Amino acid sequence: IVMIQTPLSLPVTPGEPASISCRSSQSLFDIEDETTYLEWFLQKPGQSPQPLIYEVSNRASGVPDRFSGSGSDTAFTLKISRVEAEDVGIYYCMQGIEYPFTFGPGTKV
Amino acid sequence: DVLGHVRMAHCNISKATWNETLGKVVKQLRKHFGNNTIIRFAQSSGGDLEVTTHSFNCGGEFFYCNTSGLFNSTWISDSLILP
Amino acid sequence: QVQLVQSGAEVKKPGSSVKVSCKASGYTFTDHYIHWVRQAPRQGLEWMGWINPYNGNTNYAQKFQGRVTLTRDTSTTTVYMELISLRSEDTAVYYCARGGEYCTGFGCFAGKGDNSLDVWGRGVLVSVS
Amino acid sequence: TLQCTNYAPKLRSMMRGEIKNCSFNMTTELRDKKQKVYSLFYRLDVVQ
Amino acid sequence: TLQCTNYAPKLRSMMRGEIKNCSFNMTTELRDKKQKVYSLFYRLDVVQINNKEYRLINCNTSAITQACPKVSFEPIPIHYCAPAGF
Ligand SMILES: *[C@@H]1O[C@H](CO)[C@@H](O[C@@H]2O[C@H](CO)[C@@H](O)[C@H](O)[C@H]2NC(C)=O)[C@H](O)[C@H]1NC(C)=O
Ligand SMILES: *[C@@H]1O[C@H](CO)[C@@H](O[C@@H]2O[C@H](CO)[C@@H](O)[C@H](O)[C@H]2NC(C)=O)[C@H](O)[C@H]1NC(C)=O
Ligand SMILES: *[C@@H]1O[C@H](CO)[C@@H](O)[C@H](O)[C@H]1NC(C)=O
Ligand SMILES: *[C@@H]1O[C@H](CO)[C@@H](O)[C@H](O)[C@H]1NC(C)=O
Ligand SMILES: *[C@@H]1O[C@H](CO)[C@@H](O)[C@H](O)[C@H]1NC(C)=O
Ligand SMILES: *[C@@H]1O[C@H](CO)[C@@H](O)[C@H](O)[C@H]1NC(C)=O
Ligand SMILES: *[C@@H]1O[C@H](CO)[C@@H](O)[C@H](O)[C@H]1NC(C)=O
Ligand SMILES: *[C@@H]1O[C@H](CO)[C@@H](O)[C@H](O)[C@H]1NC(C)=O
Ligand SMILES: *[C@@H]1O[C@H](CO)[C@@H](O)[C@H](O)[C@H]1NC(C)=O
Repeated sequence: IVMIQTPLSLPVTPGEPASISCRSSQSLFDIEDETTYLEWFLQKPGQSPQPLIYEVSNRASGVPDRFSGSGSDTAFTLKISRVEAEDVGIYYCMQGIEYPFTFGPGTKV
Repeated sequence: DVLGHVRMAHCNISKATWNETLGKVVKQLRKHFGNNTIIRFAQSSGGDLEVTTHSFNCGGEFFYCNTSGLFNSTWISDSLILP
Repeated sequence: QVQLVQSGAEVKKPGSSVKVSCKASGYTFTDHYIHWVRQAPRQGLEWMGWINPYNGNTNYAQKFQGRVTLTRDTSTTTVYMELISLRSEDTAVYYCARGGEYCTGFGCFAGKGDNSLDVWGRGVLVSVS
Repeated sequence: TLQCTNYAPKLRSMMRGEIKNCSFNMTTELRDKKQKVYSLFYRLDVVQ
Repeated sequence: TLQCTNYAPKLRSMMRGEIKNCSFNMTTELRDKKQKVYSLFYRLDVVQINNKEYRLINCNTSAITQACPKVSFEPIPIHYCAPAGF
């Protein structure tokens, strides 16, 4: 099983930009598919986790444009242009390239 | 280009009709191979796609359908979809 | 819209068996894998397994093989998970999720496999005590 | 020589890579010019 | 692609532009070399692409087969004879 770390679990204030890291023990890049299978989620308190980003940088529909991200070769970053009240919760990064899927400890906002 | 969503080519074969068809084929094969023998159907073992799949042309397009869902059964004494 | 509907809560004694439902709506039931994910209290998410709603083929994480059984009802478009030999460490919210990739527009009769979880249900809390 | 990428439609579909979007320099009516063409090919019709 | 100018003979003749002097890079015996050729074409045999750039009228529709210069086009009498039984 591939272990997922989620560095930088830090408190933030409203209006501040933020960066959440994700690191994998194994590369997530599928040579035949030509894409990296890392899905970012936000779990709001009292709610189930919702998707944020489906493939490292490909933003999910309905997600504010403030959320973005990049990376490769196991090292990925989720960025938030400005943190608002609706960004509070726990962030996770999936390991979709192989079964079983792992999410990592996650970070809190 | 592709308009709308990408969808896989496929063939629909009624499951009950095929099951009856194979039962008839097995009965006729048993006439030659023995009333108490076991007749097993299996997918093609290998070679070019032309011979491992069901090749055909309809609509002007050339289709190669797996058929592994039609020949996978052992015969002892609602619909099926082929990719 | 696309929904997965779960409701209620259950309390079991150690060794009991519990069935957790997941009703699908708003999409073709048979064209996406349904995944189960466990979330223990104050802990992270753990993937449990996936059922193909068209064929009924399943795959389980190694720690759950022999303990978790998944089934389906294509007329009711509902997936059910059965957990046996419940232990105190199994207290968790059990979530079902719809895969982001569709298998084929006509059902999961072919494909390599899923790579993401698009729609999550509210989850069912299962406690052992 | 074709330079191909996956078709990559807007929606995720477990069929990624079955259709490739291939760029190539095709000939045209006049022999002194070439036309850049983007064509879709099935995976089974091309090799790397 | 042809690069054409008017033939422009020494004397003025109200037929300017009917014959064009077209420069082009034609092939030769060896595939690694090209030959610059200046040829005269009639106005009716070329169209403008947009020295001006021209193409032959047929490069849009068909390939040119050159008639053999040794074969005359002069009509000769042809007699049609019945087969036996007719
Ligand atoms: C094949 O790939 C090319 C290049 O990636 C695609 O052309 C691009 O299409 C996007 C559409 O949003 C444009 O924004 C880019 O400017 C285009 N770039 C070029 C160089 O053309 C092309 O559309 C793809 N073909 C198909 C069928 O998807
Ligand atoms: C093969 O069968 C599938 C169903 O098993 C057909 O898919 C249905 O097509 C109709 C259109 O006539 C849609 O309204 C349904 O929603 C489709 N069902 C699913 C589950 O996608 C498919 O069209 C059939 N194909 C052929 C060639 O008969
Ligand atoms: C094929 O399509 C026709 C269309 O009316 C339908 O009646 C028939 O049942 C279909 N056959 C199969 C095997 O799906
Ligand atoms: C039909 O399918 C059943 C599946 O159990 C099989 O036992 C039977 O032999 C098949 N054929 C007929 C004619 O029923
Ligand atoms: C097999 O069964 C058929 C049933 O009519 C019978 O006629 C035939 O003789 C049998 N063959 C053997 C070898 O038993
Ligand atoms: C048909 O599907 C089976 C599913 O296991 C696969 O093993 C087989 O290779 C497929 N056939 C072809 C020709 O790809
Ligand atoms: C087409 O030709 C140009 C040079 O004129 C080259 O740079 C380009 O990469 C070629 N395209 C492909 C797809 O090979
Ligand atoms: C012939 O080819 C050369 C390049 O080798 C080019 O500069 C010139 O313009 C061409 N001539 C014509 C008439 O196109
Ligand atoms: C080029 O060909 C098209 C038909 O293929 C014809 O309609 C058009 O007129 C042609 N161009 C010229 C300049 O005649």
